[PDB]
Order: sequence, then structure tokens, then C-alpha cells
Amino acid sequence: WEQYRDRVNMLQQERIRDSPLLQAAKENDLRLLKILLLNQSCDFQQRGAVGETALHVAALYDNLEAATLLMEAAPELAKEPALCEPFVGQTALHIAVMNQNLNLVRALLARGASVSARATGAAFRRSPHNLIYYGEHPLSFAACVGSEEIVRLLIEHGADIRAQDSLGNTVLHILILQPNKTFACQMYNLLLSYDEHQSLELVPNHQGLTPFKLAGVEGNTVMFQHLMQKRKHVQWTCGPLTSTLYDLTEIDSWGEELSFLELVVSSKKREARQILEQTPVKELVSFKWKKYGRPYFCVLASLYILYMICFTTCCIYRPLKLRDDNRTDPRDITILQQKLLQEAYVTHQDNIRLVGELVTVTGAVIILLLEIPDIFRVGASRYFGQTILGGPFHVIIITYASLVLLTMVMRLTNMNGEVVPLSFALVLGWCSVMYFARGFQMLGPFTIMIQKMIFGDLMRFCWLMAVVILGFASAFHITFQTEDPNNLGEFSDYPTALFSTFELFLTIIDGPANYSVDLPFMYCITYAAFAIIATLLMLNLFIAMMGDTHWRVAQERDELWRAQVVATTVMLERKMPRFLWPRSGICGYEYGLGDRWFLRVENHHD
Amino acid sequence: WEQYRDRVNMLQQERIRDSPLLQAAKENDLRLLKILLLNQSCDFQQRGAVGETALHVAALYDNLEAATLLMEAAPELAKEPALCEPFVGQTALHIAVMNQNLNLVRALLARGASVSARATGAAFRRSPHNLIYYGEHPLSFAACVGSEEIVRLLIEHGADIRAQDSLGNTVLHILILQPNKTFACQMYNLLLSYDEHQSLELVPNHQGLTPFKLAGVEGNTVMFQHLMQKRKHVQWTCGPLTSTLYDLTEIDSWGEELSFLELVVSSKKREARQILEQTPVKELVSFKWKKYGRPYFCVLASLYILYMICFTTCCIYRPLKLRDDNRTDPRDITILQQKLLQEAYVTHQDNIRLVGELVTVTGAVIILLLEIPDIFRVGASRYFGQTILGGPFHVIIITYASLVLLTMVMRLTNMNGEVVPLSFALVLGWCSVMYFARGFQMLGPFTIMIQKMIFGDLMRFCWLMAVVILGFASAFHITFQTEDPNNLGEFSDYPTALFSTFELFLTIIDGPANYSVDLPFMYCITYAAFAIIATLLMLNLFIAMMGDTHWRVAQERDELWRAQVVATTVMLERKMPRFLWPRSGICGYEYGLGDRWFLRVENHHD
Repeated sequence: WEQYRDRVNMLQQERIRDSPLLQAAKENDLRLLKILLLNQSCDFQQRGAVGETALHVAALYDNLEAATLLMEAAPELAKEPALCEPFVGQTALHIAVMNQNLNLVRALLARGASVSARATGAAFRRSPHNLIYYGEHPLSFAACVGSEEIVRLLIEHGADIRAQDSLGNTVLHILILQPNKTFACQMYNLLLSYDEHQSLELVPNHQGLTPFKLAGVEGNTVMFQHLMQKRKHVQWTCGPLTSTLYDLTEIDSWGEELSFLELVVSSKKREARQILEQTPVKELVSFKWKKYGRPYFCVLASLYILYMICFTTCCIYRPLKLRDDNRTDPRDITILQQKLLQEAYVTHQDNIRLVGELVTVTGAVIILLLEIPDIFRVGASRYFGQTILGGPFHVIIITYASLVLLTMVMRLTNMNGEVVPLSFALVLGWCSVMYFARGFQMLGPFTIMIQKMIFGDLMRFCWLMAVVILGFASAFHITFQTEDPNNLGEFSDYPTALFSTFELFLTIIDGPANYSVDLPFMYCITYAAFAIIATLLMLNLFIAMMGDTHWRVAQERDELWRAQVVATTVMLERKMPRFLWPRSGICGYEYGLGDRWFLRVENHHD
Repeated sequence: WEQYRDRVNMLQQERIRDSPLLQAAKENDLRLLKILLLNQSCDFQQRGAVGETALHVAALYDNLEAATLLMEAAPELAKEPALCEPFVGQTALHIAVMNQNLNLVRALLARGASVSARATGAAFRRSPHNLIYYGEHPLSFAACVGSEEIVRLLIEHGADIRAQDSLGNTVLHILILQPNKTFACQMYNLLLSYDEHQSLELVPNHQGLTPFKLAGVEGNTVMFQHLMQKRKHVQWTCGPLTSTLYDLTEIDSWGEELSFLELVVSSKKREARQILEQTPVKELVSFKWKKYGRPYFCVLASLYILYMICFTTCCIYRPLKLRDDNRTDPRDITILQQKLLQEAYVTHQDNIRLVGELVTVTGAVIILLLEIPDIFRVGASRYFGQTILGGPFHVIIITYASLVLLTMVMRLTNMNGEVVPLSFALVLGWCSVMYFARGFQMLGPFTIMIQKMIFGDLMRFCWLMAVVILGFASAFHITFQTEDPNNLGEFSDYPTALFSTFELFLTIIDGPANYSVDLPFMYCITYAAFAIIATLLMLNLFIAMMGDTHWRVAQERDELWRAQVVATTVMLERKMPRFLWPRSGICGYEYGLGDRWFLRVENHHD
């Protein structure tokens, strides 16, 4: 894993220093190389621990002259890769081009090594174990290290540009994946300069992503504006303001089932939610949200609110009747029970309840057919994970629909205890209305601040809170086991002691003090300790830390809501029919440009 | 102490100005020195108040010509130290080298004073009274003042480097203790340049610290990185990333009973918790914590949680029986008493309680044998002081174990009132579960946030709060001494008035308002004053004060938890057996480097 690389690197260094040829290639001592290399006793074809040649060692430590002597000693020697597990296809050309040694690449290609060497090594993988992902080809290595002249020399000697390595990446896919994008613009332009006849910008991965879509997924906004310098047309400039015409061929993506915007808004990266703020995308999703996204989202919110008002008033009236058996036990105070299904629906008002039951079952099943293909369309961690797609809202919507269908099963089969899934369904369903709060600037950042504090501060407070409740509830229950439960009914046995200590943590119920009887002194001492620790400190320390993280996380949740309205926009027009959602953008067929469906913006630059 | 130095300095200045020779050496008047010292009536061997020579006075005020004039008049004055209490061995060479007077040191060593002068004076001590700790030798003075050429002159005239003063420090120990580390790197290299055959880097103090260990203790991260430049080996570089090989001979410290990391994490200094974030230490303690520290810490947390669930369960079920005597006193609610040991264990369920009581007794004694050698291993203020080592958690763990054994003594000897050590043991034991919250990023900084508010803001609020409770409880008790206790049972006598005013401070219990009777008006007036002052202002000012403290202290508790996980890691593998904890790092014996047990890192610098 991580110590296997350490072990194989130490074996590599040990096999370098044990061999005289490999250590002499490392040390760049030319005369001792001449002494051991003029004799025929030494073996030119000699492996290291990773299967490396001594030429790989000489290219590893920037030894130009040692590489020239082992090249003139054997001209076949450059055409040999390492053949062990970390470097399955690494050649001396790859090591020579990663170090940006021009004369070594010149002499090594003069000897005639393959430029199409395809290194299927574990170190050259897109993995968290590896520090870089520079490629599996020498041209990908040359572009990712940032050298123009070595790229031109590699194109001059073979090395076709359309070379797809593992995970489907070409060199244009993998220029975007690198950081430090200052020199990557000119490298992208240089590699598009030799692309002269399908184009190279449209080849997909094994994931299926376009380099445009890979720039959208990875959040590389510098490559995104570099791609939109070449996908825009400036219509006119009139003094301080200009009008220009962007192309929505690759952003809107009509014919493709996996659109660009869905791959942007459902990425695992911390960025790519700031690429929605860029000049082609911001105006498009603003027009798409204000023209159609906000009115259909508001009428969907109103329909869901009216449906769950109907479900709530369908919960308020229930088939409840008087208990047939009288109560023979004190402390038992139930007077009504759930009546049977044979006596449930006989009146007109029970028929008005029954049609509301049919409405809420129909609503639950159309929720399930809306959501379960969305569960199966993406990953399960991809659907329930991000708050951008409303993942916690998705799982409570799924839980609410399953609890309503469980209530349907319990009603028809006449099982008692319907109040427990009805109350769970009421809480989770009315908290599912909070999903529709993202469409408003007033309610959206507030709602995701609530969910992000639920994930961050609420759990970390509730662990230590449950620690304090467990300890002080154990003390409160063992202070009154010797005492009368009829004077203080709280802390009578351990579950109500735990619940009572939980309520006195939050200062909800009153402090237990029956002043007409003699309470224990140790209850006063440990209640003073509980009041200093829990009520005085822990609640106010919770307020202090959540304000302290509120002022830090406020900007992040503002831009998170700004990405969330885009995710809400592109969640629609996939589920809704296309006669509700016309194709956004100015159509180019009416003006003779060839059905590319452009979008015009006007900006004031002076 | 501090005014004794003022007194001896004023006596020194008075004895300078009273003597004509000392004042003439101070004033640098050469001619008046020639008339006074050409005559034989004056005394060359003449003391000040601190036993100083007039040559010491001439060296004190950078008087070169006067000092050389007393050299040519009397050459024996250079070989003479001050012999009084603040300067027991200070010579003219020490004063000459602290002022960086090169020609004065040249002339004074040309006359032949000792370079091995060893000043056992109170001013040259590592003490808070003294401003600097420059040494007790002239070469330590030359190193700490930062002059290369006087160091080379002192090596040129005697003055071996291996000279240990009081506290066992050599020169390389004492370069690290100085601030302003810009010039101390080249001074360190210059003093290692003449170290050519045990090495000078390995001589300890009287405390036993290595200079590497002294840099680890003092938090001198500049000297730490300078030392790790010279104990590392760069294995290779390949383009943007390089792999290098640090040595863990002095960091891991196998054979030594006082390890480097324990001396780092258990220091009194505010820094050296930032020296754990350096390049060889961060990867080592991260591998040590993720590979072994987190799983055994999690299973220790689970074992402690299950043990104290067992202890809580043995607390809930107790040998309790009905009272033999009936209640002849109202306000008394005691219905049960704890039964005798002869009748305590006769059922099956009492045997299940008894085996769990044996489990918690053996748990308490293995807590005591784990903790009491850790109390005796370090200082008692060292063990219970820092929150890095979990000192408050250590003292509440000690108190919990002693209370459980006290409960064992009270159970066997049948003393009443077991609810007092059982309730304190339950509260302190379940709050000792918070010690295991430091192993998680979600719970650790929150837990030490709680302890830092307990030490800082809770005590400073509770002093002023207990002042308000005392005053308003005195007012509330003297507003209702003339009134009926049966209508308001609170404020009946003074302890329940104090407790009731304590609860009304925290807004836990309701405001005392019996609306069916005529309450006094002055209770309403002083309750309005109490509600404005305590409930409205003081509680919310406590919220505001810990918010204002939290935004300043959040970064400090982040790095405090980052040091705390290292202290948790190195607390383990000393207590746990070595078959649970293998030796961390890449072993050098398998690769022929001489069992130095290195550690390899790979870093991306470009």
C-alpha cells in the first residue's frame, strides 16, 4: 500500500548500490564506467529490483554523459522497459522526459527507442497513493511537466497525439487534471495546433467524459475559459459595451443522456461548484431558473404543501373508537383504540377520509417511481451524499414514502401500533418540505446551514451530551432509589431518569424540587454540578462554537446555495416533459449558422 | 531577588565613581590615567563592589585604549576574575567577548588570560531573573552573541569545545536555547566544523537531554530542521517529486528509556507542540497513529465503555430492602435502605451482580497500577498539568478508582451512605470516557474546548455568579422569614435559599409566584433586579464571552489536539507490549545500512 512503495524503493536503492554498473551510472564517474564497460565480463542487460536497467538509473539522476557511454556501448539498450510490479512499462524515455533533459531525449531518440511506449505501471495511475498523474505515455509526460520544445521534438519523431492510455484519458484529458495552470494554456494550444484531422476534443474516456466535460467535472475553470475563448464569437463592440455569442453545443448537450451540467453539479470535488459562476454558464442557468425553474419549482412546492396538508388532515381524522375493555390498572390512561377495517369506513366523512388516503398512497407511489430510478441512475453514495442534490432530503423522502406504504400495509392487515409510523411519516414528510426552501434566497442558505450544522456540530455535541446524560442520569437514579417515587416521579427507574436528565440538560422541564419534603443533600450537590456543567457551560459553549463556525462557513453555504439552484434547475427538464421546458438558447437554424443553439450576452467592460 | 541586583549594581557604580582608577577606566581619559598610574602610589590589584578589576570596568564600556594601557602597566590583571556573589568567576575576557570587541580580545589573549575560565556566577544562570543565558564560558558567550571570527580566534588560542558548565550544557546545547535563530545555523555549522573526533552531538545535560532532545524540548524548530538536513539522505528526484530518507535513530530512540517524543509532548513550553508538525515527525506519528494508534485506542475506548456500562449496571441494581422502622416524621420520603452484607448476595441475580462488582473492582485496581507508576514516572505537576497528556482526565480517573475502592471498603464494612461515593464515582467515571474523545477529529477539539472553558471562563464566571447568588439569596431569604413557608417552600432557610437562588440564576426552576396569595412587594422589586442583572445580563454575557474567547482560541485548540493525538500515540507502546506495537520505520539491516531504522518520504516540490 504505502509501505510497499517504501520497501520496493529501498530494494531499488540496494540493488543500485550492490551492482557496480548501476552505482557507477548513478555516481557519473566516467573513467570507472570505462574500466568496467570496456571489459566483456560485465552484463549490459542487467536488471534492478524494479526491473530497471542502469540506463534508467543514469536517466534518473540527470547523468547525461553516463547515458551517452552506455548508449554507445550498446545501441539496443534503450529499447527496454522495467518489467516489475510498480513500473510495468516504464522506459528510459519516460524518466528522461519527466526530468526535462533535452540532450538525453535527443540522444535516446537518436538511438531509436519507441515513443509509443505505454506504461501500465502502478505508479502511473490516477490513485490517491501516487503524488502525480502525469500520464502513461511520453507525450503525456512531456505535456504534464510543461515543456513546449520536448513536445515538438516528440511529435517530430513519431508519437501520434490521439493516444488513449488507461481510464480513457488522452493527453488533452490529462492536461486538465494537473494543477498549476499557468503554462497549461499554451500546452493545450500547442497540442491543438498539431490536431489537423472526428476531432480530438470529442474523444471520450472509459467514463465517457469529453475534455470539456472533464474540465467541468474537475473544476478546472482556467481550462474552461481557455475552451470558451475558442467556442465564442464576438458579435460587436459599441464603445464601452460588447455583445458576444457563446456556443451551447457542449454545455446544453441536447442528444446526450448524461449532460454537462449534471456531471458538473454531481461531482465529488470541492470545486466544480465554482465553475457554475462562469460567463457562459451563469447567464444560461439564470435564464433557465428565472424563466422556467422558479415557476415550476414554486408550483411543485405548492402542490407538495397542499398534498401534505391533505396528508396531515388525513392523519388528524382516524378510525378511532372507544376501548371495549375497562382499565383495571392505575397509571394506565388510554381511552381510545384503533378500530377495525370493517367498521373504519361507514359514513360520508369516512369516505372523504378514504379519498384522502387514496391521494396520499398515490402520492407516495409517484414519489417512489420518481426517486428509485434516480437512486439507480447514479451511485447510492452519489445520490444521498451531497447536499447540492438534496441527499438527506432524498433519504427522508424515501423513508416517508416507505412509512406511508407501511401504514397502508398495517391498515389493511389490521395491525395495531399505526401511530408510530404515522408520527414518523408526519415528521419526516413535513421536514421534506424543507427541500423546497432552496429555491428562495431568503430560505435556501438558512436551510443548508441547518443541515450542515446537523452534520457538523449536532453530532459532536450529542456524543458528549450523551456522555453527560449517562453519568448524571446514573447519579440521579442512584440518589432516589432509596426514596419515594410518589414525591418525585422523575428518576424512578433508569429510562425515565435518562429522559429526565436529557430534558434537564436542555432546561426544558423545571428543576425537580419538591419543597414540601426533604430532598437528599447529595441530589443538591450533584444537581449543582449538573447545572454548572451542562446547563451553564455546555449549552452556551454549543452556542459559542456554532457561531464561531457560522461566521466561517457562511460564504461556503452562500456559494453552495448558488450551486444548489443550478442543481435544482437541471434536476428539472429531465423529469418534466419537454413541452413544459423548451430548449434554452438562441437557435442558430433561423439565422443560418447550422443548428448550434447559441446564447448571446452583452457585457460592459469599460 | 530583583532588588538585590539593583543594590549590587548601584554599589558597583558607587565603587566605580569613588575610586579614581575605576572612574578613569570608565571615562576613557588616557592622560589622567597616565598621571595616576605612572606613580606607584596607586594599586593595580584593586576591587570594586562585585570584586571587579578596573580592567573589567574598562572592558565594560568598550574602552580599548584604557584597557591596553592597564595591560602595559600591569600584565597580571587579565588573569583575575571577580570573586563576589553575582559574578563568582566572571573575567575580563567574558566582558570583552560579550561586547564583540575583537581587538580587546586579541590584546587580552596576547597577554595570556585563560580561555577556560568557568564563571559560576548567579548572573550567568538559566533563571527567570536573568535576561539571557549566554553561558558560563567565553566560547559559549562568543557563540551566543553571534560572532564567527571571535569563535575562530578562541579555537586558535586553546578553548576546547567539549566544556560543560552547570546544568550539563555544552556550547551546542546552549546555541539552541537562544532566540533570533538567523545566525545560529552558521554558528552551529562552524562549531561542528572543528568537531573532528564519542561525538559532540551526543553529550547529555545533567537533565540527560541530547542537543537534539534539547531542540525537541525547547521547540527550536529552526535548529530542528537544520539538524534534519544533516541526518537525511535524498534517495532520488524524478522531475517534480523527490524521495528522501530520514533517520529515526534519534527521533524514535529505541534503546533509551526517556524517548524523544515523550520529552517533546510533555514539556512546559508553549511551543514544541509545533515541532510535531515537521517533515520527519509528522509522517512518523501519522503512520504510528493510523497503523496502530487509532485501532488500539478505539478498542481501548470500546473496552472502557463496555466496562463502565457494566459498572453502571452494577450501580442500578443494588442490595436495597425495605426499611425496618416506620416513618414518624413528615417531609421524610425514605422508603428503602441498603441491606447488610449477610443478606446482600443470596439469589442468582445477586451473583450476576457480584461477578460484575468483581469486574469493576479488578478494573479499578488495574487503573491504579496503570496510573500510579505514571504519576511517579514524571512530576505530579507534570502529569496533572497539561491537557496534552490528559491531566484533568488523569486526576478524575484516579479519583474514580479511589472512589470505587472506597465503595468496596464501605460495602464490606457495612457503612451507610454508599450513594455518595457511588454517585461521585458514576459522574467522574462516565466523564472519564471524554478522555477517549481525543482520538477523533470530530470530538477532540470540542473536548479540549470544554476543558479550556472550564479552566478559563467557568471559574471567572462562577466567582462573580456566586457573589450574585450570595447577595440575592440573602435578600430572598430576608424577604420571606416573616412569611409562611408552606406557600413558598423555597427561601425557607438559608441553604435552600442559596440553592433556589442558584437555580433562578440559571433559569432552570420557575420564578416563585404563588398568585393565590399576596406576596411581598420587595420580593418583586429585588426579583426584578435579580432578573435584570443575573438572568438577562450575566448568562448572555457568559455566552458572549465564550464566543469572544472561542474565535481567538480555536486555532490553538486545533494545534493542541494535533499535539494530543501524538501524545496519545506515544502514551501507547510504552504501556502496551511490543508484540502489539512493531518498530516503526524501514529497517536498514535488510538493505545493508547498519540497523539505523530509517523512514522514507516522497514529496512534490514543483
